[PDB]
Amino acid sequence: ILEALNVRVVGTGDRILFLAHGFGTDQSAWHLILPYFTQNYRVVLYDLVCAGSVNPDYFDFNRYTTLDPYVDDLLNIVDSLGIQNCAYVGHSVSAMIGIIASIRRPELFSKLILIGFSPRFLNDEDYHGGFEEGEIEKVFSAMEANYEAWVHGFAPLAVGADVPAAVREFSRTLFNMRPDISLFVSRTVFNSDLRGVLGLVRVPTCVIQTAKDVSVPASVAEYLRSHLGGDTTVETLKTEGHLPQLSAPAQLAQFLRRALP
Repeated sequence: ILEALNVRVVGTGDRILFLAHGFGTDQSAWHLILPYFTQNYRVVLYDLVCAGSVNPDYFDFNRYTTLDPYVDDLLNIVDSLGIQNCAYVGHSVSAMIGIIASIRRPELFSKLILIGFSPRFLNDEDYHGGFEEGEIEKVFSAMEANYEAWVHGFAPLAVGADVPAAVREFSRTLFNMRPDISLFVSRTVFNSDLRGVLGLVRVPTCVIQTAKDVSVPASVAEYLRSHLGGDTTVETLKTEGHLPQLSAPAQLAQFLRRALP
């Protein structure tokens, strides 16, 4: 599973940093914000199986039916690298994963920093998710429809801010993803939820909040801080974009170090 999801390591030190990209994107996304840390920690970064920059033949439509296996792999990697003390930085998808894992190994996690993280992408009765059965299927709709067309309209939103580069870079990864893959990964996330499970997280987390996320309501940035218990401070980025890792790495960089370790 090592070369499978092309893992890689940079920098040096007693400190072991980790970077897990999320939906669409791939590890390359961290690039624009990696040098800012490589000279202090030992950064690790892989590429989810769904990723486009990864052999699709490793993606099993009978496996990744939910969010569990995706958390297995993550740990499977950690073991093959034999690690006990590190820092996880998960965004969007990989944000949840860190959460799930963060409980299955409250040991292998010192400071859980989450980016554009969310519990349930589907809004419940007394829960505001920002997307309901309609809102989602509408998207799933054109999605299986004209992928080549769907992406053209999504990128601009997630990124949002006027950054033609940090918005174009997202399409790249978004294309390398065999639609089927994306198609699936979507429904799973949206069909996934880990509310209650949150309180269980012991590791002192750290949620990220942007000016306006196209997929994560604002309120939510507070609901998290609500059911965590572990020393979890939810900071905010004075900028725009769903994926700051690229939209404006400048600030994210600096602001990241203010937590980890």
